[PDB]
Amino acid sequence: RVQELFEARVPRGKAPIADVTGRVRLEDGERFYKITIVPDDGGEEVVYDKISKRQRLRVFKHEDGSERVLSDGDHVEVGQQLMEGSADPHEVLRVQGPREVQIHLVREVQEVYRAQGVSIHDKHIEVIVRQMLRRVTIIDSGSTEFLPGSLIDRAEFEAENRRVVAEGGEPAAGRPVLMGITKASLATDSWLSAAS
Amino acid sequence: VNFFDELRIGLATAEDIRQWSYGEVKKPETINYRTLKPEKDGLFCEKIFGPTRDWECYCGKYKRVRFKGIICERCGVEVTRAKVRRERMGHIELA
Amino acid sequence: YRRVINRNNRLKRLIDLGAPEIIVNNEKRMLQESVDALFDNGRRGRPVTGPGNRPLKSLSDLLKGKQGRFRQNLLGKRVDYSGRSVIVVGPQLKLHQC
Amino acid sequence: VQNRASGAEIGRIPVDSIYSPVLKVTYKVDATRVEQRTDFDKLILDVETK
Amino acid sequence: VTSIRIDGVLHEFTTVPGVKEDVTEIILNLKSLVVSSEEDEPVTMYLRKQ
Amino acid sequence: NNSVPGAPNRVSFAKLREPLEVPGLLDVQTDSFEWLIGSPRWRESAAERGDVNPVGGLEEVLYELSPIEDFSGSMSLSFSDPRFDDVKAPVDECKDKDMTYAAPLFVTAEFINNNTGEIKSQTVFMGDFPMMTEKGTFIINGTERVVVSQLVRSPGVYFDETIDKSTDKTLHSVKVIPSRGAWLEFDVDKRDTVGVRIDRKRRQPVTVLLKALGWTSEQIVERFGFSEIMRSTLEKDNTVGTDEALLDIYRKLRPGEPPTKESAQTLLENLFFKEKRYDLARVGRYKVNKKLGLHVGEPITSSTLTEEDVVATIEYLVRLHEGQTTMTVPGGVEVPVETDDIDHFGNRRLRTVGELIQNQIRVGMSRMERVVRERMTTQDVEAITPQTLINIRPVVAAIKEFFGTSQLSQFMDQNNPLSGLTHKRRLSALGPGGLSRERAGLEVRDVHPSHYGRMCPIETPEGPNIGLIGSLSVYARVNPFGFIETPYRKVVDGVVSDEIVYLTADEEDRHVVAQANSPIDADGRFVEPRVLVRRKAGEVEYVPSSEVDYMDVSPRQMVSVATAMIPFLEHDDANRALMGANMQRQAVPLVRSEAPLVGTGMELRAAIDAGDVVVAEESGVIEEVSADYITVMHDNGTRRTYRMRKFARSNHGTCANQCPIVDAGDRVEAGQVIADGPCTDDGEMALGKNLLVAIMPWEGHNYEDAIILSNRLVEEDVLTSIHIEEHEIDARDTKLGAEEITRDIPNISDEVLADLDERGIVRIGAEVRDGDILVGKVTPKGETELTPEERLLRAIFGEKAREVRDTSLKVPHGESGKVIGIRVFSREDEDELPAGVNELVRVYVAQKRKISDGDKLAGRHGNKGVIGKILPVEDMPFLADGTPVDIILNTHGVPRRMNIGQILETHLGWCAHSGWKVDAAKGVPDWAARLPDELLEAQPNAIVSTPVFDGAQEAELQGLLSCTLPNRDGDVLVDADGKAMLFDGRSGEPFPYPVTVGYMYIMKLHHLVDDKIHARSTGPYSMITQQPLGGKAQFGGQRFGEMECWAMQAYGAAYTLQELLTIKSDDTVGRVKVYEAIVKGENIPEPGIPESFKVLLKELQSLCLNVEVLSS
Ligand SMILES: [Zn+2]
Repeated sequence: RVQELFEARVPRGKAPIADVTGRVRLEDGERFYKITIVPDDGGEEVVYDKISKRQRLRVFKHEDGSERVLSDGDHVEVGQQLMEGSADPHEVLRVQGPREVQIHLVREVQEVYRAQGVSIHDKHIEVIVRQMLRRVTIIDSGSTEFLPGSLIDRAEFEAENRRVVAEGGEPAAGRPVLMGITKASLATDSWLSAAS
Repeated sequence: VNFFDELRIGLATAEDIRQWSYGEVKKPETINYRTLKPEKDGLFCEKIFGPTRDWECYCGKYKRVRFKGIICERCGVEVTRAKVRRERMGHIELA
Repeated sequence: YRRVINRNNRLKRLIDLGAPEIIVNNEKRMLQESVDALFDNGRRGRPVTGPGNRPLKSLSDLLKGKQGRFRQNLLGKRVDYSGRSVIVVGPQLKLHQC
Repeated sequence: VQNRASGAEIGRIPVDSIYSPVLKVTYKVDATRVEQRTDFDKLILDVETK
Repeated sequence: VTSIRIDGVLHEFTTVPGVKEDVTEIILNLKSLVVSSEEDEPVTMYLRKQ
Repeated sequence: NNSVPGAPNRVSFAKLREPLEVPGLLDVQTDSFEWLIGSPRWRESAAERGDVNPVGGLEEVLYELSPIEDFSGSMSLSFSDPRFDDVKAPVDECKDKDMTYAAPLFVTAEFINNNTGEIKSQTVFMGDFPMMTEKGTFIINGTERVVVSQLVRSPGVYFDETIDKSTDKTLHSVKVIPSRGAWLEFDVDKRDTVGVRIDRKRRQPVTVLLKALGWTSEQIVERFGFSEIMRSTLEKDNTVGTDEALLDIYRKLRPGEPPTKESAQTLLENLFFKEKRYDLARVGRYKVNKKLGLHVGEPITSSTLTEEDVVATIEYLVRLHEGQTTMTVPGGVEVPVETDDIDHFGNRRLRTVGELIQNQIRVGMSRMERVVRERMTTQDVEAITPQTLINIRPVVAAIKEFFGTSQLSQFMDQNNPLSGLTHKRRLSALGPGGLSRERAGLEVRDVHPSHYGRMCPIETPEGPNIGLIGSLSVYARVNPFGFIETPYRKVVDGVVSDEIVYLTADEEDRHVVAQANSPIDADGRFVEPRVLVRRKAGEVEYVPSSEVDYMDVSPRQMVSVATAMIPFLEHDDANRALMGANMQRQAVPLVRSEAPLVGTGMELRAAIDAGDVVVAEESGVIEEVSADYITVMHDNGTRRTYRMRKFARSNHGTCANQCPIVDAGDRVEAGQVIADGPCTDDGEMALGKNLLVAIMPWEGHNYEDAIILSNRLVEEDVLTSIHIEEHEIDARDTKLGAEEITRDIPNISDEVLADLDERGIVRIGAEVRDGDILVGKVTPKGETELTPEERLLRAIFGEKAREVRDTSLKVPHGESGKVIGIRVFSREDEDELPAGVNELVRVYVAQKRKISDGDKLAGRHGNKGVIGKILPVEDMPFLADGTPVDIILNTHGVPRRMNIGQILETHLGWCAHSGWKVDAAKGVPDWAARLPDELLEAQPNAIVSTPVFDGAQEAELQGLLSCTLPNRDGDVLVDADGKAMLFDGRSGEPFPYPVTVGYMYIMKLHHLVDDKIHARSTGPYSMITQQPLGGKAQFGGQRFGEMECWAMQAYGAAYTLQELLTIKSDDTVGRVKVYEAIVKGENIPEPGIPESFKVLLKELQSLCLNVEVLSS
């Protein structure tokens, strides 16, 4: 479980997530659960076609009780998991940002470790997750030399973006993204270690 | 001595390889199968890399210890410890 | 190295003797093949195998792989002034003592 | 091994030496814990030799 | 006893014809021997039985 | 009931009688070889067993081969009737002279020429055969060898069943695994395509091949009318026609070839009816016949697959798919229909040494006959002789390489007789022809309800090879096919039957097996109406006392040989019992052994069969005895002499001796032990001594499994052992000259060589210290040489005018002791030596080791430990009568490990040692009702034995502890509970509370401390890697793992890591300079550039990659 969590692959549970906050309008399909949520401010409904073999989790209510069943027509907060399992870090990252995914990973690892009874301080995990999620994928290069879709650390990407903008060149559109330990370590600055 | 500010990998060139080496191998013969000695300019000839023994000319002319930096004209080899054999290279010439 | 040197000497002798373009070009191709093999065996095409159809360890094999010289410098070295023995608990020692 | 380092000839064989004539010793105390000032103890030591 | 000397024998890991137990067993048996010394110097005894 | 004549008397807590003695513990190992070679005894045994056809191994293998012939049919050869001859030399000389115990075999070959009509028959030599000694071992080149059996899945038919996750429908798969040939897989799928996979091909419908044979479509319809899915498949297939079917089959098998009827017709019989190409073992054919109940009434002779087998198999598959319970075929009796299991002992056979040797000689015979047939075809037909045909090199080479490099040829560990017996009885599951560690599933390593009675579930290696190495049960015997059996007595009508029979797995499953421990009346009547029973698989339930059919023999029918001698095994834990069993195989022979006070009754029997103890053959009277040899006079007037090896190095470095325990003028009966080998005392195993133990934490010196020993053991040689080293040097010829051992050696002081004799070797009986010279030799120097001229020139002139180096052999780092003997082999004396050698000399050094700190000790219940400290005899606690204890054990480790059995063992040992006398004037106490009438009165230092699963109960111990005989002083030390009052040796005052004491058996492990301790400051450096050597023997430094680098980085320590990586491992000038600075008072100079970095540079510069430094 810890190996999978750190590697940041597709969760086996792959629980549904609350992409947007709204009025949940869920129709229970005995074969495949179909979940829709009416946005409060407005917009369309995000649709989830999940497997029905599981047992629905609690609905976010004033009580906030685990015994409660997933009641249709209620309201949920953005990013909350609708059913038991694990949320893909990429989805929560894109819909919440880096802070929420960082804290969620820290809490999950701490919980799994406390399950066995062992205790370790959080900072030892913060030092790791800080390095893990320090990459900024770029969709377009525009006025930049680097190939679009190439991983660039946030510091250098920001430096190049500000340099090009200061001279009038258009900025490069990039977004943060995380990776597993293997991919985060395979891309470094020193060539000798990489060859090692 | 032990000061290495940086390390850069450069792409060599024919003249560079000419500069590095101290010989030009010419025959594929290994150590002799009878006298257990290198063959003239073979793949181990002392005239290229260095003496098989330490402080020992091929011909014995300057086999004495008190000789360093002296190349023997009779055999055309240098007199230094066997370690120098470990840090000298040869370059083959291509037609 | 034997193969490369031998083929170079064959090239030199052949060009000295004189011959049409076909043989010289074929011979140059053979030389290029040998150099490619020496800098790396099995990179492209059938790797050379002398014994038991066993691929040979090229020059580039000194760096990659488990025995690659890069990795072996990190697995550790055998040091001096060492010693190993069994351990038995002793309650007559201070904490900073052995 | 004490004789090993003496460097004698081949025909010498060392043997362990045990200089002790005593074999077993034991003691028991006969106490008298009355409130009188005669509170003492009597030692009964037994020894056997080779 | 400190050290013994067996004629016709060069060390302890061997035997001697005519006996029922090897040198180690006789050494173990001799360990039980008890003697008292009056002189403060190495004295020598003999044991000849045929 | 002591079967052996003069075993020591030790009454036992016997409650039940075993109706049969333990069978020959080595009969299993010897029977395979006896069958293989072929002897009258084996033939008589086979006839007794009832087998109709007595067939040997060599005869079978070399008869199934003949008659060979050429394709033209004008020539043929036959050769049968293999017979053996006498021995070359006795076993002792073969082991000592470096020869190999073997014997020649002669085969009478008949050479027939068809067209002429002549016969040429005469004996032919076919090399030597490594005969098996009476102790079931192979002596190769003087080194002992022992081959371990193997577990293989019997070739046959296995009906697998996999449940679909989506369809949720049963898919019945049947797979046939013959010895050699094609594999057939018939699987019913959701699509219903019942097809075949011949040699991992596409699933082609079964009907296609069925018709390919010409099987009439009407017969398909009628024989499969009961089947519905297969009828649908029949109606679904498109291609129809015998020619079309066979051509399609051939194209699927071999596409791109001329499709003709003859090709497919011949290929069918070639792949399914040509015995040579397609063959199955007789075991496989018999098992398949039993499975299908077809061809049961005749003895199997043809070992090829048949069409009726295939049609019956497909009928069985379809019937199983229909869900039927049992199926019937014309000519076959009713049999059940069910899926098979891989982990059932009714399928996993056992191939003994006979099978392996037979296969190896079969390969050799195939290689020989190929060349023989080619030679006869090509050689002249007129004056050809079989002597010129047969080539002996391939078979001899095959057997030699099998004995040498085959993984199933392991050196017989000989720490003690028990270890050797266990190794001979081992059951391997890996190696050549078996599964690997990674591919083998984890489930196979678990127990199976069919293991009861065949393979012990306790004994197993602790390492990763867990579950792959078992051991035969006590009463297990291999059937002539290779299926393990187990004795049973059949209850006919609720009455036990004294007569016994042997049942295999399949027959055992089909019957009802009772419980041995179930009470049974003396007349054979079941007192209990309900008796527990074992059923088909994992099922146990009470049943009336009438339907029960079979009953076990003894409670000890599932334990191994090693596990069978662990008292109170019914109280320990599985892991602890396994640990103790494994520990028992690591004892070290002491100098003065003593038989255990408490131990099972399977000790003397396990020692007699071990082979390490001699025994008289005929009842005679001893005339005289000696420490080196014995002479017994037979009653027929024939004098016989036995020679006993004294102080001969064992196969594992320990010593082995024999001390006769007989007196002059005693009529010794046949079968009576005459001498005791290592770990023996009066013809019974004794791996340790008896020590007085105490259970209490003592000043933390026994903290966390540590142990404390009294100096009395050290000063009395109670646990003193003898270890014999072994060294050898050789002088082999070289192109530059030949080396010769010589007393003289260049530039050496007279004192150094003061021990060497004239011939150049150390005199016997001279003490040697580490670093001393053990044997001298001179190595010539290298100069220019010419093969043809230098030889003559040296012969005539210039003799002994060249330099010589010194390469004398010296004692390694950390060895000492006496020199007991020197063996020298010379080529002049016509002594066989390895090619290219002239003088090989070996020296034996024997050292006596006294138990010291850092030594392992452990009881029989698997409780290891180390000697924490050896206090003086005057400091140990002592009983109220002045008897100091000999060892103290910690108490916190007993309840956590849950090995309470050792406490009971200690109590019983104390009770037996002190002697007891149970009161009987008023009558036998209720708790003493079941005690044997002769066990109520014991003597001091008595001997008792508690068989496993049947021993003294808790009430028995409670009663016995209350009647121990008083000490000679008149007082009793221990109380009823077993505790006693002690007296501290330091304080001198008694402890506030009593402590438990008693005698517990203690062994000695082989993990001594002298081997482990080692130091290295400066010494030889490797020449190729420039690093210090490794290993204690080479006097090399320790390894420095990368985890250590990580730790050093963690602390932030930099200069230390720099030194460890540069100044003490690689840098030559660095080492020299730092050593000189330390020798003087100068500060250590900073390290330099490690050799590793410079080598990496000078190597990477070779790939045209200009690697600069940029010092700037
Ligand atoms: Zn010279």
